[PDB]
Amino acid sequence: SGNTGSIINNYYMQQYQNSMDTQLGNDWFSKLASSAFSGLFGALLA
Amino acid sequence: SGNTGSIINNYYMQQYQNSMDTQLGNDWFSKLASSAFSGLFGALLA
Amino acid sequence: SGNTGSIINNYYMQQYQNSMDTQLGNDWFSKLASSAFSGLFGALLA
Amino acid sequence: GIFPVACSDGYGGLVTTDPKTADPAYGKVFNPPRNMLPGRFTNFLDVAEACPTFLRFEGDVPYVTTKTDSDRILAQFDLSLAAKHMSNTFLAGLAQYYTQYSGTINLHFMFTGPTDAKARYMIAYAPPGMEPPKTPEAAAHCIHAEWDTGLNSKFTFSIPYLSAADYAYTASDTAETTNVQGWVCLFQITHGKADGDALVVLASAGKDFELRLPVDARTQ
Amino acid sequence: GIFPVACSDGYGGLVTTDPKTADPAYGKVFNPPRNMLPGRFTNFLDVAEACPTFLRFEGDVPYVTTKTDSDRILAQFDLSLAAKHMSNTFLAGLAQYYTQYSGTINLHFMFTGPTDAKARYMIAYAPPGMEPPKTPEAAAHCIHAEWDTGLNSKFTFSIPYLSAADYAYTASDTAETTNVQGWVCLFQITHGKADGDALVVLASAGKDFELRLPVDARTQ
Amino acid sequence: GIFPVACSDGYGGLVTTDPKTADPAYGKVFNPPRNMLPGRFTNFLDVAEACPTFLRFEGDVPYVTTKTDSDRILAQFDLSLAAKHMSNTFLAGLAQYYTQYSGTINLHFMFTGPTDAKARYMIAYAPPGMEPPKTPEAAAHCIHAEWDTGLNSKFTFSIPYLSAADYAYTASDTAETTNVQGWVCLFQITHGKADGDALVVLASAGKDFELRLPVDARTQ
Amino acid sequence: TTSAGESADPVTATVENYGGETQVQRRQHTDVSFILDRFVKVTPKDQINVLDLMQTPAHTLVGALLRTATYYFADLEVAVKHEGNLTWVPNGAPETALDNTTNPTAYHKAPLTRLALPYTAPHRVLATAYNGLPTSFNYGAIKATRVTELLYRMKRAETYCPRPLLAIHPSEARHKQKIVAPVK
Repeated sequence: SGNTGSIINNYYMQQYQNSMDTQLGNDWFSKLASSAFSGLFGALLA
Repeated sequence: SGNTGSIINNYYMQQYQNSMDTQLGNDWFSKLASSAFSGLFGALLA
Repeated sequence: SGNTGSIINNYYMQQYQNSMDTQLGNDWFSKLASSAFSGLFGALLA
Repeated sequence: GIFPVACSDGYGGLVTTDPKTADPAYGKVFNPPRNMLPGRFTNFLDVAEACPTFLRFEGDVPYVTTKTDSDRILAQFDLSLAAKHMSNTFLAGLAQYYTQYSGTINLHFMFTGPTDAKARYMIAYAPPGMEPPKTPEAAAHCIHAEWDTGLNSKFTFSIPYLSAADYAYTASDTAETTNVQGWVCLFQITHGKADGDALVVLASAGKDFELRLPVDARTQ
Repeated sequence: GIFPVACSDGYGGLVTTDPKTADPAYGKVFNPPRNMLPGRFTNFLDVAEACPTFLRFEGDVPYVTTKTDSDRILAQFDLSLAAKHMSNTFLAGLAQYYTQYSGTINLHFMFTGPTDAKARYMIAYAPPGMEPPKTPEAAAHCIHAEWDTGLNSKFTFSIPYLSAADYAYTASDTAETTNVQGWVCLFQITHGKADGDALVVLASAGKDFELRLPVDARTQ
Repeated sequence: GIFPVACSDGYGGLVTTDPKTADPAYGKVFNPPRNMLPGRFTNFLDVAEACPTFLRFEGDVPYVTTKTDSDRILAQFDLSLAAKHMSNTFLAGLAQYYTQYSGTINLHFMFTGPTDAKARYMIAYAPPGMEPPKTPEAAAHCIHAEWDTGLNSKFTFSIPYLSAADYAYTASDTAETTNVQGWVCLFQITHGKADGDALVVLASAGKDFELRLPVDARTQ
Repeated sequence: TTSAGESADPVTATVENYGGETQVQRRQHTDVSFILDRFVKVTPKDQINVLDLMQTPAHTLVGALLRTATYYFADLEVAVKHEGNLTWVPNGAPETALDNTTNPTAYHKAPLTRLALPYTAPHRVLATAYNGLPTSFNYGAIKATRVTELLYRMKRAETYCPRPLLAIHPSEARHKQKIVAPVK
């Protein structure tokens, strides 16, 4: 994901290499940048 | 089981890494904690 | 391709070992050497 | 040739909490049989939940006696596990080896007076942010529970985990916090001929009590 | 016997940008929940495109005022990201940590005069190779765009990437380049009672703007 | 435990021609597009075969002029690639970085005289073992080829690889070989009003020319 | 492209408005997890080094791009040159806990020690600016007999609510540097 480029899977488990995430119940500026108005507002002549 | 986190199986056999257990013929406080009375004893109003 | 002779695939990915090429839209002197006139021009007697 | 490797710098030092195992030297040892021994526990929070232990008050006693005067405050302390009232419990004895906790703490209030001695008690939770109450009419606006003595002698109250963060520290270093995580306030409401009898109180872990990040500081 | 390896010389030194990871020492730590937090950004060019930031002119202002005299040049600068006009933008704050860029740079020209103040402006791109124009009639032979004020106050012009190479440097070291990557030329054409009002201008990354080869020089 | 290895002595030293690759430090760099560029060559013998280069004679000229006297020897040299006649060719410029070669060497004889100047030439191969001939009647018993000038001006002769071994050295160190790999003998047979015109000659690699065992000695 | 400039909707303009064509982009160098996943040195103390990411200088790459966010999440990677045995304690631990080897203790091996540390804070994310010098949230602490070099590396980095970046302000029109080039 980050600056890692090994193709062999890790020797240690995921429980010991990183902190494990917890669910309850990128990423806004990607949608805010993708929703940018790109065209023209008026009536294009020529 | 304990504080071990390798995903590759061990190079040595189980006979040389640990002491081997013997059968004859967790674990009480798990059942004693799970059998705890959790509700109410009387008649709950409101 | 060059002076490399390992048969085991590389530990690092291709993104980290080399620069990645980009397409748009050996090799001339191979065709220029292969298009060389090899026979005779006149009429071969004996 | 042979397989080339790169011996990396920074790797291979002995870390005292590594997930690696040592190399054997003495093989094929068979143990004596050990199945079905009594008293097996696999997690310390299982015996912390299943076995409550006594609190401590002034005079080094596990009980509190009913006072008969104008001021009706019976006990009051903090939700530090390093508090002086919690200091002889098994729950604090676990909590001294961990930096963070979360969840509910159960308090068990059982009454050891005679059959002609009646009483009515009130337990309240003062959250942090202002100073804790001194009167039960002031603590009636908290999260509280009121009960009286009868045929059933023990009453269990579950002090909840209310905090901004989802994990709370188990101590302060030395410097300064005021009384963070709030107060536990024990009040008596009424008593009839309960002059000088004892109310003993136990403490144990709740159902969702959890305790993480192991540490060693001192004092075994 | 055991497996033979050749410990190679030149391999295994600590490089500060290696794709390798360190060895763990402290296992099975579960984080607090973190899903659906507001304001998540995964790429710095997403917030560089979605959020324009102001330019700087003489007097340290984000605007330029309409002059009423014979010479009608309003602003003029370079396509260095290290230019003085670009120096307070977020786009230059990203571009100081990268050596090369490519693509389009958007400039946003919005007009803050009253409803009885009209104006007509012209933005032009002078490519490098000769000295930039001083007159709008001389800049009419460039790539330009002309607009006037009305109900819609903001006009966005996209300065294109024209270069010999497909990537351009983000700075000069100190020594000498003349004014490479050309000039941005802001001209006014006409104005009616726009004496002393402000035209503020933002700058942001284009749709195909890209920025590569990370570097650390100084000045956080 | 962990996996045991035997770090072998004699292995892992830095060899300047090893088939191993270095460890990366700076990842995911995408190049500019580079497809369909003109002039791509993948092997140096492809441009050595497709492009002949001039020889050198006394007076530093790529040609030889027709003499009009009793002795009719026109040029004569060796099949060393380190010969003085071969010294300005691209084929010797490749052959100085390799110790061994094999195969055919093409010589291109094209005639730059006027249309009223005629000539007849003879090229011969003297194998090593006895001293090379001085007369075309003595060289008629070799492997030879005779041609005359006309509408087609260039004549290509293929000097063959005749040797005991299947690979031949590209130089002598300094000490002594006599004239090994034989001689190339250029003779003229007749000429009509060709007094002082030029016959220029190119040299290139044959179809089965191969050149192996790379080496670096000096003189870039 | 005209619009309502005060509405603060994002409006981008292309070269296709004047007859160009927008090209393809490769933005793998400006994403957050890639650019923050590299070591940055901090000035260490003599023995006790509280591990928080505001010890990074604000003029560095990881320091300024870290301080671009309001909130962040990361695991940590540390590389330490030290004398004696290096000891780490998590967040919330006392300082006397730094004197015990039962806590994660990497024994000395030349030239340095590189170890991975998890996220041990009681908060869901950390902060670069706290309204309230922010609160005591960090990645624990380390100590040795003496610490000579201390490197950080943020891995699995997440950022929230961006904040300003400031380039250096030139005295003349352009900020000029000596870009590396051959003499000949």
